[PDB]
Amino acid sequence: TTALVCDNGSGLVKAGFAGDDAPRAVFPSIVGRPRHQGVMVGMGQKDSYVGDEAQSKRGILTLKYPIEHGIITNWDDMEKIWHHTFYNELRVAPEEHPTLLTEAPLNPKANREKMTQIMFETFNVPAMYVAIQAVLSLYASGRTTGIVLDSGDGVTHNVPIYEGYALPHAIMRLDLAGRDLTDYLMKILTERGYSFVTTAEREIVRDIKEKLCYVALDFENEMATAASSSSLEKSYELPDGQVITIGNERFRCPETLFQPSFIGMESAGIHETTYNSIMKCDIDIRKDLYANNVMSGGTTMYPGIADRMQKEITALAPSTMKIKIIAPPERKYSVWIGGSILASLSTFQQMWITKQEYDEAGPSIVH
Amino acid sequence: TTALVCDNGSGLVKAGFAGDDAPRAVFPSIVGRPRHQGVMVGMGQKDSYVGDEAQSKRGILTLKYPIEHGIITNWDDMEKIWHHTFYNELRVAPEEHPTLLTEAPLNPKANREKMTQIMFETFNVPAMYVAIQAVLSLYASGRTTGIVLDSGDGVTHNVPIYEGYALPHAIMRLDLAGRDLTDYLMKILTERGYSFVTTAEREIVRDIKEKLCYVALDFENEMATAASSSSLEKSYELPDGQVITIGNERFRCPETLFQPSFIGMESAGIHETTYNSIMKCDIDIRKDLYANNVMSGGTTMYPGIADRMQKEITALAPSTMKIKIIAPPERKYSVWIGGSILASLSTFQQMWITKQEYDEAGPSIVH
Amino acid sequence: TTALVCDNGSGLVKAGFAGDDAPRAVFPSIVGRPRHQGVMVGMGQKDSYVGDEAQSKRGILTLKYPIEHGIITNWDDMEKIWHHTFYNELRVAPEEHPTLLTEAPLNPKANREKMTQIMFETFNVPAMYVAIQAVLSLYASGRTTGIVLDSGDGVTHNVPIYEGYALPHAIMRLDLAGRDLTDYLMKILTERGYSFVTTAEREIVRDIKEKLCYVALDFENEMATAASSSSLEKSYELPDGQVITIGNERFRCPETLFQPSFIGMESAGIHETTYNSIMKCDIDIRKDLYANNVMSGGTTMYPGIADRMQKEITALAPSTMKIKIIAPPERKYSVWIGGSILASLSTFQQMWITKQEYDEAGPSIVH
Ligand SMILES: Nc1ncnc2c1ncn2[C@@H]1O[C@H](COP(=O)(O)OP(=O)(O)O)[C@@H](O)[C@H]1O
Ligand SMILES: Nc1ncnc2c1ncn2[C@@H]1O[C@H](COP(=O)(O)OP(=O)(O)O)[C@@H](O)[C@H]1O
Ligand SMILES: Nc1ncnc2c1ncn2[C@@H]1O[C@H](COP(=O)(O)OP(=O)(O)O)[C@@H](O)[C@H]1O
Ligand SMILES: [Mg+2]
Ligand SMILES: [Mg+2]
Ligand SMILES: [Mg+2]
Repeated sequence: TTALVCDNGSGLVKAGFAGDDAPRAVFPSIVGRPRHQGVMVGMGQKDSYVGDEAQSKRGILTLKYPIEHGIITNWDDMEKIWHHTFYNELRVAPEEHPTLLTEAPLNPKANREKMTQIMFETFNVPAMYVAIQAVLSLYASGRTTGIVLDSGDGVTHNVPIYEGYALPHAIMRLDLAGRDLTDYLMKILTERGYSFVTTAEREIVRDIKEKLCYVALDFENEMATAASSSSLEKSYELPDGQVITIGNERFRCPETLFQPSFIGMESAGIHETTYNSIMKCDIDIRKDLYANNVMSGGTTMYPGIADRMQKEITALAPSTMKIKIIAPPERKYSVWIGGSILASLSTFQQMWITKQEYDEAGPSIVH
Repeated sequence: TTALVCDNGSGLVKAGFAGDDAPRAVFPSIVGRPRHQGVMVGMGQKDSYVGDEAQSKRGILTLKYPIEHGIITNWDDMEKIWHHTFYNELRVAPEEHPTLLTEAPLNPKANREKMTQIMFETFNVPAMYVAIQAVLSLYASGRTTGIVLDSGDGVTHNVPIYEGYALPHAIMRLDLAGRDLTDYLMKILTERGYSFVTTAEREIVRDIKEKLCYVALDFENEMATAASSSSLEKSYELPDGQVITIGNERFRCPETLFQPSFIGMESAGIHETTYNSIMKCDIDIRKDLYANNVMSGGTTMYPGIADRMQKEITALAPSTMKIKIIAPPERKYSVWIGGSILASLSTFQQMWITKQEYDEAGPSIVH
Repeated sequence: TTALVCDNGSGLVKAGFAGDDAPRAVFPSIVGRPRHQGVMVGMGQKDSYVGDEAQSKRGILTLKYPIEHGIITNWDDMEKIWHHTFYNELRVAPEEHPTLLTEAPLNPKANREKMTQIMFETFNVPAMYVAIQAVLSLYASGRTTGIVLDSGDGVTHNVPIYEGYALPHAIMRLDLAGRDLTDYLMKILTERGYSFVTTAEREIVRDIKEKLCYVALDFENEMATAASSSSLEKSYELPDGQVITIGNERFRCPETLFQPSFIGMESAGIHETTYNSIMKCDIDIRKDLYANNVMSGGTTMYPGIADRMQKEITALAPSTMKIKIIAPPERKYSVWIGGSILASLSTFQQMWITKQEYDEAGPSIVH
């Protein structure tokens, strides 16, 4: 038997057996109950559709993401994600695979207890471990030192690791992006008359967030050049047929990551949380936090980064210091490519939670 | 085969086989425990890093000097200093080499016994001799008479030696230099906002004690030119982005050597310990103590000495007596260049402690 | 006419004329600009609200404390604190009152000069003196000898005074508390799902630092009884209606005072800085510093000290030495009750800085 690396995405849950390429299965985590009367009565209709079927039945359901602010909203829907995934996606037996699960560095307890407990008693996995997503993005990177910027929809993190230790008093969590970037994009699409009201229509917003957004090099000059009559304007096509023309707002929405006041978030931007996390680390270690600034996750893949991120950090940081922004190929699968390396090496198999230990100590005192 | 001269520095431990030019190994003596949580778990991280690597891995460790106020603070770290030095620096086996160790003339007994005993019983050397650090600097100096200064971070001593034997009742111990100069520099750089709070950051202070400091010719008039618009400000560069500009305090810290009331030490300065040790020596011998004054150790290498020390001694000394304060080139290796000359010469090699005599007498009668 | 004692709070600026019972005005020192679009247009909204009214107008502003790590961060807002205090609280003319101002024992210069200079040239005070806060707590103490532990949010100090002299070679400053205690409390309330990321709610964290915290007598046994189902849990009420139930973390947070490791600070605890400052003083003068251990400042108000503080000092100190921990009622006003006694005394009113001296000597020779 082989171990299974399953990343508890907040998107965009990722699943695949131990190594070597990229996750076997990726899906948007949606469950949706039917919001219009069934009186056609074929019948044959499912009580709750999961993805991908919840993306081929839009407008007849009400899509509900089961993870909200990085917290499992109800484990009733979450367990159904898991069951659906193991049985009708991956097609593997629970009692036959040691698993690897992920979490967020700054998150409430007993959220990991209740998780660990429900998966051991419901699915009876033969072994389990729960890793923070940032440490796996360090393993994925393959650098041995650096400050990790792990940004997925929608919990970001700033974790500093230096060969091979970490500082407790340094992690910063912003709930800045990205589901709020979806809502903000929906609020500034009203500026060109596009009103997307329903849950289903929110997916269309997400599709323009995927394909057509970019980030500016300099805010003031992109705002200036938007005022020019020259066509920044991009023509999107709608699944119903319609042609949607977006301009200014196309670079405005991601720019929020360099200015949270515009989305109504008081705290300082990714720009400043990077600097302020570096200046919570000791004198010697700062030298190598500069030039081991490592980004990760799907929401760091916008076209205007990393050279925006580069120019902005390089301006605020102390003069004459070597600053390079490490941005891997295919950051969306970074965490998973991390997890594969971890569970395949010796000896951290003997840092896995196992059934004998669970029988003795249950959800209590896991470390 | 060849005998080994290993000088028990208080700094800055010095090691090299017998003959002729300079020590083969010099290192900051630091042992450092791991102070942060080891979340990477690669791992390969050793239980404790010694120097030199504990000076390239600062902030991930907490440096604890193993010799404190001139006494070995714990032999658990000290034995590891020795073992690390013999095996992974010099690259030799102790059963193959007679060793030569150093001590201080005004230190506790039986801490020289316990040293001698632990190295004979732990490392199994075939022969040993223990010299006080001042006497070896006389052989290095090549003089037949004079007062000897071993001044290191943090115990100095002042020993008068005549032709061909020493004067028992004239030895003076000042605890004034040099770790108290390190700590005083760390307290008076805070007055210009350079608040070096942590243990690790204290090493950076020590590095500014090497390069930037100097000594005055007259305190009152150097204090005058600090008040002047003229630059006494020298700008140092740090491993972090930070350019530090110190002025007055740059010459203020070493001046403590001629005024221990600055560091709140009640003892009289180098000025007075020179004079008062000479005026505890006999009238006839004083004639040849003047103009046979030998400085040694790393903390006598500051720029503004020795003609400050000279001018101060010439002011207190009797009228019409010729006084030249002659201190060698390359003082940092002085003690060691002593030890090489001693252990290579006939005949007192056959007055060394040897394995059978150690078996017979143990730590008893080591004087 | 009458002299005015105005204490330059780290919190918590305190003001009242010479004598008797307590300061007449106490306030949290915050300035806050409005972080929202002002499109209601009443109008009448001030450019920035100072305290205390800015603590009844939270959330519609972004509160910024003017003193950060024991230094005044920008003197424009500091000057506005002063201007607001004299004019819109006290209602006294600066040209009519000789004042008394405070500072921290170990702080960079020209921080007291630049302050003194700005207050003389901007507000045109007729006479002034600047006292360090620990010395003023000596008059409040009512003992003429002893070691002063002055801890306010966030500068602690350890000053030894012996009838009626001060030992300069022994003052210890820990930057251990208290804004970092607020921040640590905000970070360990996330463990029970209570997260308070934005500025206004951070005040509420400070309020829970008052009310529900207590110092443990035995850490290991309080952690044990926390593991038990016994009601260590206290129910707080939150301004929007929420009921917050905190347990463990209530006694964990203040315990940081004896374990700097909790906040990740390298430095030694109050436990050890008390002992290590005493063992930097002269032999005959700590036997009278034991039992004249005098606490001060608002961050020593917690229940659970002083008999924790007592047991901890008594455990590290040598046997057969009498120990007593002097902790006044109302330590929050200690500094001020000091200042009142000072400004009433003859003759050292004529050792205050007068305008004639300032006209002649300016910002030089202040100390
Ligand atoms: N090319 C792209 N440009 C911008 N955003 C993208 C792109 N591709 C995916 N995303 C966003 O990234 C999110 C997925 O991030 P992910 O790395 O899965 O986070 P997590 O792993 O925490 O769930 C999606 O919600 C999507 O909105
Ligand atoms: N150029 C320099 N100027 C001033 N001090 C120095 C210089 N070089 C070394 N030192 C000091 O001298 C010390 C080393 O002295 P050393 O002769 O090794 O004493 P010991 O042999 O007793 O250990 C170091 O702690 C360092 O602070
Ligand atoms: N009952 C209490 N328990 C614990 N902490 C308190 C209590 N009352 C006040 N404090 C803390 O003490 C601080 C005020 O201390 P203070 O003596 O004003 O310091 P300073 O005078 O240096 O400003 C506040 O920041 C508050 O957090
Ligand atoms: Mg994530
Ligand atoms: Mg020495
Ligand atoms: Mg204070």
